[PDB]
Amino acid sequence: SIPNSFIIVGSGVFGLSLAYALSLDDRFADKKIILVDRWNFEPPNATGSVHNPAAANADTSRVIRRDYPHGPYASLALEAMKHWRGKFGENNRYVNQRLLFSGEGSSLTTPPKALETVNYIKKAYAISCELTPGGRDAVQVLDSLDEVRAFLGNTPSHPPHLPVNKDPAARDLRGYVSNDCGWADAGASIEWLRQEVLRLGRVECVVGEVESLVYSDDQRAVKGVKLVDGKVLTAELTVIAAGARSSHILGIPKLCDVYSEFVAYIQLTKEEADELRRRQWPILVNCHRGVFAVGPDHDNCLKFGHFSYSGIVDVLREASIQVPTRPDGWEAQQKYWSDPRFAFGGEVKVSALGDVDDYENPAAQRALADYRLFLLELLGPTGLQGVDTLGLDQSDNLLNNIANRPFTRVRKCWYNDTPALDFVVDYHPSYGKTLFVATGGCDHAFKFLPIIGEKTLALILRNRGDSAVSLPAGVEPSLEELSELWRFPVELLQ
Amino acid sequence: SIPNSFIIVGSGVFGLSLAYALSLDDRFADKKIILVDRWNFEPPNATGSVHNPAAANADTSRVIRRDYPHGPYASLALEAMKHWRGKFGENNRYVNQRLLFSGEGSSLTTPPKALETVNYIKKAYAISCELTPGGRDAVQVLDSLDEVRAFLGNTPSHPPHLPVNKDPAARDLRGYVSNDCGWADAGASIEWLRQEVLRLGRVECVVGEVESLVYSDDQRAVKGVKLVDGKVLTAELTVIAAGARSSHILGIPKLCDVYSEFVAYIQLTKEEADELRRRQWPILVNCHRGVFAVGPDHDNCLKFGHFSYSGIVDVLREASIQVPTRPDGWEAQQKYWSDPRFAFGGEVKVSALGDVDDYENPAAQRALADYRLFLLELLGPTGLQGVDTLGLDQSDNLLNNIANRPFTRVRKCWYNDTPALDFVVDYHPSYGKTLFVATGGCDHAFKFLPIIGEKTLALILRNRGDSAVSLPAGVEPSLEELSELWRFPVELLQ
Ligand SMILES: Cc1cc2nc3c(=O)[nH]c(=O)nc-3n(C[C@H](O)[C@H](O)[C@H](O)COP(=O)(O)OP(=O)(O)OC[C@H]3O[C@@H](n4cnc5c(N)ncnc54)[C@H](O)[C@@H]3O)c2cc1C
Ligand SMILES: Cc1cc2nc3c(=O)[nH]c(=O)nc-3n(C[C@H](O)[C@H](O)[C@H](O)COP(=O)(O)OP(=O)(O)OC[C@H]3O[C@@H](n4cnc5c(N)ncnc54)[C@H](O)[C@@H]3O)c2cc1C
Repeated sequence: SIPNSFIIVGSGVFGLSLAYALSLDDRFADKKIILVDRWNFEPPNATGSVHNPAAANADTSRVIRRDYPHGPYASLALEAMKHWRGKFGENNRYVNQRLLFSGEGSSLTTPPKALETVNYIKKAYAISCELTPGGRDAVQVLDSLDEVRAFLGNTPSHPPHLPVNKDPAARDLRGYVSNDCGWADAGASIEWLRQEVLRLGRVECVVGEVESLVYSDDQRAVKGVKLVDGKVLTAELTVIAAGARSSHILGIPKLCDVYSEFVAYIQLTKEEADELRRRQWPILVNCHRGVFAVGPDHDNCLKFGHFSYSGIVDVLREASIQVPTRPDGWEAQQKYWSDPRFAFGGEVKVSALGDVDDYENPAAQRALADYRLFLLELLGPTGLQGVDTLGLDQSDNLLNNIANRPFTRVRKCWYNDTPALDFVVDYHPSYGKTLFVATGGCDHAFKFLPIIGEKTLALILRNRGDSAVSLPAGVEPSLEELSELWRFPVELLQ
Repeated sequence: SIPNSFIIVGSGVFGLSLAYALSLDDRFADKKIILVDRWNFEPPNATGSVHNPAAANADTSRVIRRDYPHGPYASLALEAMKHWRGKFGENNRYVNQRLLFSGEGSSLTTPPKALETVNYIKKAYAISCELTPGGRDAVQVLDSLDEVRAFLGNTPSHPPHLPVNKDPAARDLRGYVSNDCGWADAGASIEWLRQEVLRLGRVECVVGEVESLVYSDDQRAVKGVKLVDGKVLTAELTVIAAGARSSHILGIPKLCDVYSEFVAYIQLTKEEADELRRRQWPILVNCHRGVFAVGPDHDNCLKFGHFSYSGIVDVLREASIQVPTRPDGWEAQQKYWSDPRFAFGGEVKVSALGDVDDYENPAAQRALADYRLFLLELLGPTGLQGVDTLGLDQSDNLLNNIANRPFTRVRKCWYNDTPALDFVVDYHPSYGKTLFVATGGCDHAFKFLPIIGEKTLALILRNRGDSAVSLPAGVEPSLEELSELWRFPVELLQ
């Protein structure tokens, strides 16, 4: 029943993980598998593989955490964590790092009240106590901004003359610590996984850019793909895993909401990065500002990322705040498809005066402002306070210099959001079982790199009519559960 | 009775203004006057004069405002304003610019309540209504941060779901506008005044650094000054007007509190500076953050200065907040005198990563943080608010880019504070009437450049025993009043 030939479009998280899974399944050793990508991962006179700097996985760090709410994504990334702690994370591809999870509102133990961004943490805190051995007694909690600042070796921001508010219903930064978190060098991870796939020798890799799907004369099936250079590749099954370009290739402007975000890096000195690492510097997440910081990484940099648009929706929802649908979203992406710069990420130009020099400069201004406020509130000498906060006797000058340091580099990365934030790993219903879609990674798919190819492979086999494939032993989510969660959205077809 | 020979040490605000006054008084055309300064204002193959980049007057802008509280400094700078609007401000040396005066607390018309930094404004607002024609009806008032932001062509920072607080006793940024304010190009001003003094031909100018005073064998009088190069200059009267170095030259570690401050400049494009000027961009003073902004200036830059240490004392006092005496202040300056970098200002080095590279790097961190917070609160897309402030449909992208732009240059400037913030323009009582001190400019002396030399000259003549000198007509402050206000502090002598 299984397919006899494959074309995988996209050597990213979904596609390259699929190629790897099929390379381990001996039932396909004789079958022809083609993995085509725009980017040449093995250019001439290069040692090993180089990752695609325009892909959404191109980053020296990606955050892997798994205290997400109970569900299928709950059990999926703890399974992935076993690989990040094993062979996938060897040679420093994975790093462990405590994570400080924070927001603004009333005390963390106090029940959720409306209109407080802490409610996103209170949900993550209540669940963290359930999974972590020891329960709520083994989970450290910081219940004020000045506790978070002290936690990093900084001074209090609160003015001296004003008295500390004992009321636990007043507004302040609230936060908890989780130790079973870390980050992976996403680039080096892809490069290693790529070298692995090449060694197993079961997969043919092709440099080329897919321009159209190809159908038969009846248009009841997909034969393969047509490249921009003329070549036409044919196989029994064609898998679209092109990241942010998938809606374009598939011709479905509503399948994903595609939009870019800017990411900032501050370079540290060897001495500074050592100082923070000795302080056990954590990954810092502040959902009230929409900013998180990771590092110091393998380049001795602190990376500052932003909550995506869909991500801020969830935070504000948990606080009983509706936000409108994203401007210029969903089908509006189609007028951009002709631009080769759309869905194309990587380094961003900087002007003489230090501005972002990019055709999407205005989109960058909000992220950069949030990053600087996040920095000053935590690492600056007075938090966000004015002159009534005295104490110029009291400061950590190393943290202050970081908080005033201009961003050293800026990069651009593209999201690929779905309505329910669920992946789409299913068959296009119009063409029987000849065209498979594996995309919609939103803003959280990289962590599942080691296991997503396997789950994707079982979905390819099951929904062909064969129910023999069931997933091993008692691993949850179930294969039947996953086929539901990543069903092809048919609303768009009719 | 008048002196027969002069030595003026310091071609700055006090000294150069004195030389100019004596150059207009015909009673001294035959008398020998010497103005010695470390810096050569007329170097070879240079056209005209160049200002001393290490002096405390070396800046492309200095703020001239005169709605200071009622008193002698009240009537003194309105007199000076007539010259800034006349010959002293010709050839663009003076610029007019509205001024937005602001702080944090309850509504501006509401009476002062304790612990609110607005109280400094409420005093300045209540007095502004007294001098300005029309009274309180002719004075524009902005009573919320979102009114100040709207006043500059920016969006509201307040979140949409939260409702506007109608209570006028809640905390917010409050501010008023004064139109009779501006700024002078301090450097070009000194250079012109210098060329004026040279043309009148009555004053001899000497390049050299004073190392010690010289006394007679009885030490009941001062003969002159000894230079580092050996030269000894003699005159009947020696005038110490060496700015921040005066305590050193005089050997009185307690006479002034000497400390540096860092100043920041963001460069604008021609189009941006034009846009703000078309918007009637004001000088912005926020005493809650201790920051003010001036420009765009003649280089198309925005300059960000900080309230001095003594200046923040006054703001917090008006709010019923005592602050301790400055660390490392007053007599502690003496261990620095041997360093040629002490009391020496000008451009500051920037590291590879963009840090301030200066032996006083830690002192800079507070000012730079305050500057960025001031910028973001007023010009950033969300003020200081987080993600609950939506409205990414709504932004002024030009203001946002400025608020994210790294500081282009940083300079250092030294203050020269007194206990009561009053100048010291009097005779050293120990040496009869042979040694005169004209220093202690604190942080507000530059504006008085056109008239301070005249007032200084009358004080030189009066306190010699001759009461004939009285100051013309009915100009206040009185000469007797000024001799009191700038009396030599004898507490230090006994
Ligand atoms: C700033 C940012 C931060 C993120 N943070 C996190 C995080 O902390 N943790 C986390 O787990 N995830 C995170 N994500 C999400 C994660 O990086 C993505 O979900 C993941 O990269 C999805 O990969 P993909 O396979 O869908 O596409 P990608 O990884 O982008 O790869 C797609 C590949 O398909 C190729 N392709 C595209 N079009 C064509 C064509 N026409 N022909 C041939 N080839 C083509 C591309 O060249 C590319 O190589 C983040 C994403 C961004 C942008
Ligand atoms: C950052 C900053 C912002 C300010 N803001 C304002 C403002 O907005 N408005 C305002 O009105 N004022 C302001 N002030 C204050 C004003 O600039 C000063 O009060 C003014 O410069 C005082 O001048 P002075 O004559 O005392 O000394 P200076 O103007 O510094 O000149 C002193 C001169 O004496 C010379 N000298 C020193 N030692 C010796 C020696 N041993 N031998 C020979 N010569 C010597 C120096 O070389 C120098 O040329 C500010 C000051 C600073 C630093």
